[PDB]
This record gives sequence, structure tokens and C-alpha cells, in this order.
Amino acid sequence: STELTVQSERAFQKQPHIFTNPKAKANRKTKRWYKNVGLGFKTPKTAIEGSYIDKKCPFTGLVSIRGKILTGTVVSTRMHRTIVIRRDYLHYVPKYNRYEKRHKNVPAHVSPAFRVQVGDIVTVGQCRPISKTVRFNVLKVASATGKANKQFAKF
Amino acid sequence: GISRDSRHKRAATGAKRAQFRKKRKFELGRQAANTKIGTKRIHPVRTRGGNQKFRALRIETGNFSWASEGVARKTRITGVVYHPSNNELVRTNTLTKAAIVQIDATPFRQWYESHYGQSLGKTSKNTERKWAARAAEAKIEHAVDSQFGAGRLYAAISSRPGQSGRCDGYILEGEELAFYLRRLTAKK
Amino acid sequence: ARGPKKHLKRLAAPHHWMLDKLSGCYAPRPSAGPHKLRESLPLIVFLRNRLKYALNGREVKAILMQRHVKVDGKVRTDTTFPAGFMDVITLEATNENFRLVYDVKGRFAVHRITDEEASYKLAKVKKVQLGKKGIPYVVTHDGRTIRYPDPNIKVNDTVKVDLATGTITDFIKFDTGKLVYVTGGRNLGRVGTIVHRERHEGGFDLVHIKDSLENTFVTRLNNVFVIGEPGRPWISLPKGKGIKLTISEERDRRRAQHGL
RNA sequence: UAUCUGGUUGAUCCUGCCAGUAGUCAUAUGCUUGUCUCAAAGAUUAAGCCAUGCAUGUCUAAGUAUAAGCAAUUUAUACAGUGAAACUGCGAAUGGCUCAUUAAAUCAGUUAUCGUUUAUUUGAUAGUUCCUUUACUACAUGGAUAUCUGUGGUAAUUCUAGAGCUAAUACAUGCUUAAAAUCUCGACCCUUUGGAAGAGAUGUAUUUAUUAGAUAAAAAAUCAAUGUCUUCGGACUCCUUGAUGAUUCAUAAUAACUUUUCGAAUCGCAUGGCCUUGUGCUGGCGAUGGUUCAUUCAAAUUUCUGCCCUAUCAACUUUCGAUGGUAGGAUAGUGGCCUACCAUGGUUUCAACGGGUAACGGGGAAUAAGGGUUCGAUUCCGGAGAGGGAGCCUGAGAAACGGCU
RNA sequence: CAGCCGCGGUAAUUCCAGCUCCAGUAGCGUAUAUUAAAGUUGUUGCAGUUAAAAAGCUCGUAGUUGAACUUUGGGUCUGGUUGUCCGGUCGGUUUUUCAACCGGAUCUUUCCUUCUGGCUAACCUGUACUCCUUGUGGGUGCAGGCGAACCAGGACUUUUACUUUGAAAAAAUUAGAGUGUUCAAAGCAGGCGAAAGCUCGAAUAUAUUAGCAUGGAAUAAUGGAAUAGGACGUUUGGUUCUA
RNA sequence: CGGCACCUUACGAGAAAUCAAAGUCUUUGGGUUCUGGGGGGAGUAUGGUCGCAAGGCUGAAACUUAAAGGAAUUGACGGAA
RNA sequence: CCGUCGCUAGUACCGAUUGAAUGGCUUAGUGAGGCCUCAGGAUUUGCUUAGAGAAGGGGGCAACUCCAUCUCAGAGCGAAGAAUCUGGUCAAACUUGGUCAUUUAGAGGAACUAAAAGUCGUAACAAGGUUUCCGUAGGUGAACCUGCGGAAGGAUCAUUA
Ligand SMILES: [Mg+2]
Ligand SMILES: [Mg+2]
Ligand SMILES: [Mg+2]
Ligand SMILES: [Mg+2]
Ligand SMILES: [Mg+2]
Ligand SMILES: [Mg+2]
Ligand SMILES: [Mg+2]
Ligand SMILES: [Mg+2]
Ligand SMILES: [Mg+2]
Ligand SMILES: [Mg+2]
Ligand SMILES: [Mg+2]
Ligand SMILES: [Mg+2]
Ligand SMILES: [Mg+2]
Ligand SMILES: [Mg+2]
Ligand SMILES: [Mg+2]
Ligand SMILES: [Mg+2]
Ligand SMILES: [Mg+2]
Ligand SMILES: [Mg+2]
Ligand SMILES: [Mg+2]
Ligand SMILES: [Mg+2]
Ligand SMILES: [Mg+2]
Ligand SMILES: [Mg+2]
Ligand SMILES: [Mg+2]
Ligand SMILES: [Mg+2]
Ligand SMILES: [Mg+2]
Ligand SMILES: [Mg+2]
Ligand SMILES: [Mg+2]
Ligand SMILES: [Mg+2]
Ligand SMILES: [Mg+2]
Ligand SMILES: [Mg+2]
Ligand SMILES: [Mg+2]
Ligand SMILES: [Mg+2]
Ligand SMILES: [Mg+2]
Ligand SMILES: [Mg+2]
Repeated sequence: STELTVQSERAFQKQPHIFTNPKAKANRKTKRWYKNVGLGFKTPKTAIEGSYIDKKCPFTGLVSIRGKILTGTVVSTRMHRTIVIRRDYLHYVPKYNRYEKRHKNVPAHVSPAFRVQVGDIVTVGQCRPISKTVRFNVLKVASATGKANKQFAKF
Repeated sequence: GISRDSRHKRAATGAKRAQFRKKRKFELGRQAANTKIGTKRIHPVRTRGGNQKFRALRIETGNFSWASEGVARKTRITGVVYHPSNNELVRTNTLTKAAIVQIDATPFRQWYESHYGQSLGKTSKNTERKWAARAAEAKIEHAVDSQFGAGRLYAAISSRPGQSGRCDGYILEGEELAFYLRRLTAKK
Repeated sequence: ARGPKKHLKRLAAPHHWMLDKLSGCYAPRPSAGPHKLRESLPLIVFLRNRLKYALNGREVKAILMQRHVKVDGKVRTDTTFPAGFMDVITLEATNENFRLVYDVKGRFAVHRITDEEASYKLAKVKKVQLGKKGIPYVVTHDGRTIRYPDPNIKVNDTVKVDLATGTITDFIKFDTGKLVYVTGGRNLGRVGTIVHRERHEGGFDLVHIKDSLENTFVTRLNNVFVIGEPGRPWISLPKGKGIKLTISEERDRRRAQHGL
């Protein structure tokens, strides 16, 4: 959601302490620094190839993945650069010896590496507090398509 | 008094979080410094763990740095030229981190005259050789040259002077510099 | 609350003191030292409840003042100095040299060690970093920081410290099939060989460890301490030797061995 | 240590409740009450109000001691024995109490700080302060302030105004101790293979820059820059690099700034070693300070999941931060924590939001077939509070109340 | 008086006194709570034709649930673990004649995740063939090479729930072992010498909510190749690389 | 094969009338929604909400009381036969 | 056995008083006190060679064979530094309103419950002497009546052709 403009604030944004040397003459110009996050998560090429900055990106920024690694389907993609994961689960109650279907949401930051839509299953790593509620950061959109290419029925 | 509590701030949903405990010192946040440019003044403040934390007040001067050459100097500031958070800091002229400023530049020029010694704006026999060996390395990006000529180099200050006390920053080069210039133009 | 807490209540006192539930309100808070509060042992608890060389706190204090006690070479005068695992307590009157080593049940056993062995201290490796002026230094989970360690002394290894000088005699590399001693929870005090090391990215490296009886158990890496190579431990271990018998077995041992 | 009895009836079997019965580190009370051990005990109402007294201060061989004190006598012709007082230090932020608030808050386990401060702790550790280099602070730098002693005010208060001296690990200043290597400057010669006499700068913190901090394998053609050894065909060979799951990490260099931190003009014992025979240069056992890195004691936050009743609370949040962004500001640091500008989000019948609690949370307690139900002010762990609400000093640590406004 | 049932209206065994007598006993009553009893709050575990209780009826989102079907069966060895067969033995121990029971490897049209390499332990070997009872009893021994004997790095995992053992769930409490507080309620003590010194202890188990770890693959869901844009690979071209 | 319907035994049930479902329930678990918890006070008070109203849906407590009910049995009785 | 109307107690309900009280939020206006901040400068002093009287004011008439020299008029240059003070900020509280909760006076109203013997009826129970109910309207002194539709817990499981 949103994206595209690159350098488009009142300020103008670079990867901090990282340098695009004007004396030196490379083809890339912008020396794209990137992070390997680990835990058996690949750096998506969208992150390394592209252009966007983000402090709050875990691959092109200063946020570091650590602690818990959740997953979950995405409910809302409406806000800018963050997603609302919805982490369904069961709560036991011993008096009856059955379960509930319980809710909890997780507002997590999404790096423009990934395209995230509504109803996409998303793996998400814990990190620094990014904002008020955003303490989580998306690392792997599992449902890349989810029947996107194969929508039409006719032969 | 001025606190950094997430106790207050209703909630993620909206429910009014009741005043659980009287706010603590470890949660505190002090009054803003908002350093101008008008006589050199500093006041420290005894922080957590003791640890003094110099608050710039009306700070003149600071070492603004080149990238291409790899240098900085005992250089004066002129004025707050463009601050990208808020324009109220340009009327009042309150120097801050990542505010764009104009640099006295004379010191820089002097340094250059030692370093390369070719002059910007427009002896001894073995030192000639040295000079020859140096120079024609950095051609400089036009705007910078103009600034030098003027006596007013475009920088962005990147030391946080309300925390650090020092007002040390960065001579603007390349794309970012260009953007800043554009912004300035738009403003004026 | 409002800063650092200064007391330790006798129930809240860690169980491997083996203190009386009764007999005073508090227990001795082991002061800031080279060992963690709960994984430590203050010099009161040692000289009163275990050895019984002092009938009371005052007596202990007096003894300390007299300065026959030496925990790890240096002298000590603080009642509540946390002498922890591997620390060598030498009482110069008596010549009763001790090393603080755990019993199979968990509590600190009074190991009456010889004078020649009570001289070095075996100690783990917590970190390997470089300090100022580019000098590599090792840190021990048992207190010390030693500058300039043999480049192949990595994390969770063990190090024989000369103690008198405070240097490095030798080290053991942590690896498969090298005698190991346990310092955490349900397996605390046992001794074994090392079979696996479940790697696990972030969430605690486990270690499958078998003992002399071929009884397997698992602990976290931080709760394990490399004591030697199988057969030759670098320290004299107490009677039992980190076996830890079953309850029934223990009972049998008790009621077979009736020698009046 | 699974148990039921009386009661509608004219009599009967049910629904059904009442009543009994048993227990309660569950309160009260009524009688009574010889002994042994054990012992809660102004929570419940009024987190109502409080006379009086006490509950935090404290010196060692080792901070200062000409008390015009004690005590005194066989180290003081600057000092040396004890020591009131006071300044310096540290402590008073622990402990104790209480449960008013407080319902995803606290709290429980569980993670994380690659997101930070941390007196104390034990481990560590600083030749570079100099600034042109033919005559300059060292075997010890300065003036204060308190005790006292004196001149007092006041109706009073752990009230303190003036003089006279007088100290300090007070509090200010401030000395030594280079060689090398690397980076910026430099009298010319001799037509190249070009190559150097010699001058300045370089600790640690501080700041943004900037570089290194490598690493999935073997073999080339030659175009521009063009180096070493030439045994003048040409060869080029042995070419650096920690940790993590993971970094812009550790860390080390280049560049500067800096109202230039720090860099022992410190106290008790002991009184050694060479004579260039000066009282020369030298050297022991300790105390305290002081730098970032450890550690320990901790500290704020922070991940996940879990709370009692209510729909006679269905919308709430968003003018006055709601959700997110960007940037700043602030903070020890993360962060709408705050500011500016923009976007319109965010939560909700899987009960949001609101209301109630005679709700501090948990460990636990009572009951006790199994499942349960009720209670948890209260000996332990957390959290809050010191009549209420606010604000702040000092300090490593307080938004302290046996501190202040 | 009587919790309730009820007793009292000139014969009170129920009121008020004596004696007897019962119950409990240094305690016993009363009051309110509360737990049990209450299957009178019900998940286990209630009722609804008439006792209280089925919405007048149908529709219907959430919720709650939801038919059956994909790897079954047989062999071949091989570890245990108690009953047996004698105590083979100085009331205890080691095998066989036997057993059921729980595993493990395999082979069955069968892969258990797959490789880029490290160690290939081993002989599938056979290079000299023999230390040697007439021998396939036995090993100094290294070019092709069985890899499970372990790592250390890829590649990418259908994802759960469920259950397994484990690691963590502070002490006190609770359960609970030991032990002469004189007994116990307790407590963490104690115990034995020459009684010159020596010496046992201060256990174990619970807590199941959530997270971590591992084995299991029944049950329940989930997923995949039907414009095959699918799978592989001796493809053969290519295209974008990256280096 | 389908909806608007008798007799016996019930071993199944049920307090019993009765029930072939009101069965397969202390040998307690096919899947779901809804409702009830002594009687009265009371379908009231109040608030909501729905209505033109009448009323509807929703829905208390205080207080009170030892019975209120159900089913049947024998009676007694009935301007029932 | 059911209602109305009486008597005696108690519970709650409504309810004018422009009611009263406590607390929680809260508009507007004020705004204590500290913190930073703009200044402000009581006082304290160092270093300047800034001229002394000083009786060797540095080792014998003399810029003392002039000494941190005798020491104040200097004045310059600092360092620390109070009241006082300009703007912020946190914000107690107050003033006057507004609002939600919980309490609590409260004339009167209109209820319900208890109690053994009050009054006018006889509604229901027997086909209870018009069979009961239910819904609903309308009426009445009270049960209640009576429309309409429904039910049998009906006073009928029955009329064949
Ligand atoms: Mg510090
Ligand atoms: Mg970690
Ligand atoms: Mg029961
Ligand atoms: Mg009846
Ligand atoms: Mg009767
Ligand atoms: Mg009862
Ligand atoms: Mg009280
Ligand atoms: Mg406390
Ligand atoms: Mg770099
Ligand atoms: Mg760094
Ligand atoms: Mg920020
Ligand atoms: Mg409670
Ligand atoms: Mg409360
Ligand atoms: Mg409690
Ligand atoms: Mg209370
Ligand atoms: Mg407490
Ligand atoms: Mg009080
Ligand atoms: Mg306070
Ligand atoms: Mg007090
Ligand atoms: Mg206190
Ligand atoms: Mg009688
Ligand atoms: Mg009950
Ligand atoms: Mg019932
Ligand atoms: Mg009914
Ligand atoms: Mg009905
Ligand atoms: Mg109806
Ligand atoms: Mg099925
Ligand atoms: Mg017990
Ligand atoms: Mg009722
Ligand atoms: Mg003000
Ligand atoms: Mg008739
Ligand atoms: Mg009648
Ligand atoms: Mg009639
Ligand atoms: Mg009429």
C-alpha cells in the first residue's frame, strides 16, 4: 500500500552513516547496505535490488530481529508500511474441558520488500519497539499468490 | 513533571487508562533547549547515572565535515537555512539536528589552500611536487563551489546539540544536497 | 522499589544454603561479588551451617577478621562474600583447603581438598571480546576477566586459572565426549560426557549428556561446565561423583549400609 | 476416609424447597477455664484523627584533630598519644507498615535490552597533558570555610548575623617520562627507473563524517592508469581480517572540534639497594580515588498467554494523539513519550467501549471421592501509598514524604 | 421453648425448678458468612406432555457441529522383562527348556528430507596369501570403493491442533522419605568413637493454563497438478544475471 | 416408499396418567438452539426500546412465606349420567 | 373460598421542594510552587609589575648585592557566585458554571405484605347452579360481566347407512 515516490518527505532520507560517494563512479551510485537477518530467513531480492529506505525495515535498516517469531493471517493493510496480523488460536478451560476460539491482533511493520494483501499468511519476527503498538516486523509473506495467477476458470 | 509515560495515552484501542501510580523520575523528559545562534552558551544537566549532558544554547560554530575530501574545521555557522521538521525553527532560527545551515567557509577555504591549494569561488620547490601529486582528485559539485565563493557552505547539522552540546554537522553533497536546495527554493 | 534492595528474608533465601526455616527473620544477603545471588554461597553459611567452625554470626565475623580465611588466594573479610561454584576456600589454621563443589542433590558439598590441587581454579568462558587498545580478553562465568587468552579459547570453554597469579594454565575445548559438570536446576550437581549439542537459533543450546551409569539427561549450555575428558576430570569430585541415584536405589544403599 | 434425615398428605409417590447435619490458621460473641509446647492478634468501620516518647546515623594502624579536653610520658624544635566539635566521605531510596487506588493495569510464568543506566562488586587497564627544541613551578601550589572563641537578635523553632584566627583525599589550581612508526609540509638535480636533506601533526574522552572490520570455486584475453626484481627474453610468486541466529556489532584507523573529562601536589605501617660518599639516585606492605570494558547488585522497558460481575453498557477512539508514517525534540535509552507535516486509520458480539466491585495480583487458604466451589487485608514474591493532589533538590538509585516547595 | 416439626387452652415427657440422665469435654454454645450435603447451577451431572421450563411459526450472520475415501497386511532376523527350569549357589545370584509383553532393523510394487563436502567406522573387497590342528578358526595390509559412525553448510520445508518424554513452573505451603521434640503439633536435625577424633543427613513428588524441546502420525482440520503457467532432467535454445 | 392415526408386554420410560416415544440415561457423552431453578411480591417498580394508542419486547429488588404445585388413592360430595 | 371497602404495623415505589451532601469527570477563568530558560551581578577572590612608607624588605652605601618585598588608589583580565528576574513547562488548587455516580431529608401520593375472630357481595371449585380458561376490547361496586376469536386442563376420545 502507498509506496513508489522514494524521496518524498519534508526531509530527504538515506540509509544513515551509509555513503553514496560522488567522487567514486559506480553504476548503482546508491551504495545499498543490507542486513542478513538469519534464523533461516532469506533476504528478499526486492529489498537488495530496489530503492526505498525505511528505518523500520529489518533488511535495509537498523531494526534487528530477536525474541519471538510469530506467524499469522493479515486482516488489514490499510495503514502506511504496516499490517494488522490476526493470530487465531484456542484457549483451554478446565471446568468444561473444551476450548474457545480466541483472537489477538498484532500490528507489525512491513518492509516494501514484500507485497502484502488482505487474507495473506505472514511470518513475523519480534524486534525493537517501532511504534506505540508496532513491536513486530514482517519477514516472510508465505501466501505469495494464494490463487492469484490461477483465478480464471475457462480453458 | 514532563513525562514519557505510556500510562497516559489512552490505549491502542481507546480506553482511558486510569492514573496508575504518580509518575516517576526515570520516566522524565526535560524542557527543550532549542539552541539559536547568538553568543556561545552551554549548561550541563546531571542526568541518570550522574553523567553530564551538555545542552547547547545559542551555539555559534562547529566542525562541519566534507565527505569527498574527508575533513572538518573550526568553522562558524551563519543561520538556520531550512529545517525539515518545522518552519517555526527557521523564523526563531533555532539550530537543531538535520537542519540545513550556512557555514562561514573561510576556514574550509584556508584548509583547501593547504590541502590542494587551487582555490575555490572562481613558493617552495619540493612542495610543488607534492601539490602536483595531489589535486585534480575531487572536482566538487558546483553548488558547493558557489557556497564557498559566497562564504556560506550548505550543511546539515547532525550532532544533536541539545544532547551533545557541540554543534557539529555535515557539508551537503550530491543528491541529498540537491534535494535540500530544491526545498529551500520552494520555501523562498 | 526506589533503588537496590538490601535484605534477604530467610524463606526467600535460596534453598541450597540449607538454612533453618526458623531461627531468625532474615538470611545473609550475599553482597555484590563474582557470583549471582542465588548461585552463590556467603561466608557465613559456609563457616556456620556447613563446617560449624563458628557457632554464630559474630564468631564467623571474628574468624574473618583474624584472616585465616582466603577465598581464591585473596583474604576476604565480608561475612556475606558470595563464594560460588569452583571457588577455593582455604582456612590457614587447620589447613582445611576446600573447593566449593555441588552435591548430587544440589546443595554445596564441603569438599576437603588437598593443598596441591587447591591452588588453581577451573573456570568457564562467558565471553571473548577485545577491550581498549585492541587487546583480546576472556571473561569467566565464575567472576574473572583474563586479558590475552590463547586465540582458540572460545565461548563456553573451560580454563584452568593459576589463581595465585590469576593467569591461564590450560583450557578444555567444549566438544562431544568431554567430561562435563552440571550447574542448573533438576540435573544440578551431576557429571557426564556430552553426546549432542542441539544448536537452536537464539533459544538456548541444549546438551544431551550421559553419565557413568549410561543414564541420559539434558540441560541448557549455560547450565553446563566442562570439567575434563572422560575418565580424567581436572578436579577431585566428592563421594557420589555426580551420579545421582534413583530414590529406591538410595534407600537400598542407606538400609544395606548399617555399620554400627 | 463418594452417607442423608423432619416438614404440604386423610394416606401415596414425586417437583420442590425450607429445616437439620459436618467443616472453616472465618470473624464476632456467651458461658466457663488447672498444666505442657505452639502461638495469630485496629485488615473488615474511617488510606479517620493524633498529645508524649522512641524507630538512622556513622570513624578505623590507615581524612582533618595545638578541644586553652582527657590524660601523660622518657619520637616531635613542621607534625606523631587520645579525641568533643565541625567540614569531606558514605548512609539515610533498605527495612517496617498499610491495601486507598488499580480490571489487560497490577500480577503469574515466559522472552528480549542488537533498546538502555547501573554508587556498590570483584576482574581490568592510561610513557604522547609539551606545541619549535639556547636560560622553564618543585624534596610538595593557593585562599577560603567550619569547630572554637567572641560581638548578638528573638515571644518563639533541631533559628543562625558579625569579627578573630584554623585545617583537609574540602575545593580549586598544577609538575615530570621518550624511542619508534605513520600522516601533512619541503634547499634541488637531470632529462629519467625520476629522488630525497629536512619542518609540522598523531593520548583519552567529544562529534559528525569517512575507511577497514573480508571470505561459494578454479583459468584467461587485453584496453587505460605503470609498480618491484631485472640473471634487460621479461617475471610478478609467498599478498590481511573477531563474534553472533543476525548488525551501521566488537574494534581499529583517517579528519577535525572540545567553554579539553581523565592523566595519584592522598593517609597507616615498615624503613631496603648501589655508592658516581651526595644525603645522591633509587625500591616494600598497603589505602582511596580515577577511564571506558567486564561482573555483581540491580534498572527501566519489552514478547507471548492468562483476570471477578454487568447488554437495565453496541458502539468506542479520533476538536484537546486516536492508529500509522516521515522528520525533529526530548530521554539513560526504545517508542505519539512530545513537536511539525501528511495519511485515515485503530478496537469490537472470539463482547470493544462503558458501569460495578463491601477487587491490590500471585504464592496460597477452607472445603475435600472425581469435577469442583468459595476466600486470599495478612509472615514469601511483586505492585502501589505515606492526609490529598501537585512540583522538585540531593543523589548511582527518590518524583523520597521519620527530604524540601 | 421451639433452626424446622412444633409444644401451652387444669392429666405439659417440649415452659420454670430438684433428682436422675444424655452428648461433648477444657471446652461447649449462639450469630452471621461460606464449603460440604446441593445431580437445589448439572463439563463430569439436572430438568422443560402435565410439577418452574420448547421462543406462535419459519428465515438467518456469528458461533457450535458435520457422511465415508488415500500404507493395509505378511515374512526375516535382532535388543530387552518378568513369570518359569534347578537354586548352577554363600535369605540372596546365572543360564537354559520356555513365555507373554515392549521395542529395533529390514524385505515385501515401498524411502526415513535431499545434496555440496568433510573420516568413509567397516570390509562388498583382494593386493603378498598364510602366523598355522589335516581347516576359510585367525590379520600385518592398501589403488577402485559399501557412508549413517558422526559433523557443517546449503536447499526449502503444507500448516496446525492432539498427545510423548524432557528442560524450565522461587522458598514456605501441600503430598512425602529419614529421625525418640519423653509423645505429638513440630523441627532439620542428628549419630558414633579412643568417647584424644570420626560420621550420616538435610531427599523425592506434584503444580497440568502459556512459551521452549523432542518423539509419535491415529484422530480432527488444513494444504497441493484440472486455462496444468504442473513435476522431474542427457533437455537443447535462449533470456536476466551474479561474480 | 410417504403425512394430519389402535393392542399387548414392556425387557426400554416414566412420580403416575401413560409413552412405540415422553425409549436406546448413575450400563450417565449422536449434533444443536432455546428456556427453568420454592412459592408470592411481579410480568409489577424502574429504566431502555417498540408503538397512534391500547399495549409489546425487555425486566428488579425490598419485603414476605412453609409450603405452591404435580400425579394419582380412598373417601365425602355434585341442581352429572 | 374470592374480591372491594375498614383497623393496626412494616417494606419499598413515585414525588414538589428550583432540595441537601460526597466523590469522579469537566467548560471558562484564574493560577501557587519548583525545573529549565532570558537576563541579573549582592559578594569572593586569582594573574597583571600597578607607586609606596619598607632600615641586610634576595647574601654589606646603590633600578633593596630589591625577596610570593610593606601593601592599599590600581585598573585590565578572568573563575565562582545569592536575592532579583524574561519566557516556557509541569501543574496543585481556587472561582463560577456543567455533568455522571452514590447517598440522603422529603409534604403528599399510590402500592404491597402481615395479622384469628370487621362490611357488601358468592367470582372459582360439583354442568359451583350462565361449563372453565386464554387473548382482546368495552363496561361496571366488588368479585366480575359481555363482544369477538381461540382453547379444553370439558360437562363429549361415540351415530352408524
Ligand atoms: Mg558512572
Ligand atoms: Mg539472544
Ligand atoms: Mg458431590
Ligand atoms: Mg399440594
Ligand atoms: Mg397432616
Ligand atoms: Mg441449610
Ligand atoms: Mg482500619
Ligand atoms: Mg520497602
Ligand atoms: Mg565500511
Ligand atoms: Mg561501531
Ligand atoms: Mg524517533
Ligand atoms: Mg481478590
Ligand atoms: Mg480496594
Ligand atoms: Mg494478597
Ligand atoms: Mg479493604
Ligand atoms: Mg509485601
Ligand atoms: Mg491517617
Ligand atoms: Mg510525596
Ligand atoms: Mg512517620
Ligand atoms: Mg521511608
Ligand atoms: Mg407435669
Ligand atoms: Mg453449593
Ligand atoms: Mg432440578
Ligand atoms: Mg410448564
Ligand atoms: Mg408455549
Ligand atoms: Mg407467547
Ligand atoms: Mg470424517
Ligand atoms: Mg505433611
Ligand atoms: Mg421465585
Ligand atoms: Mg510560571
Ligand atoms: Mg348449566
Ligand atoms: Mg359461583
Ligand atoms: Mg360458572
Ligand atoms: Mg356492566
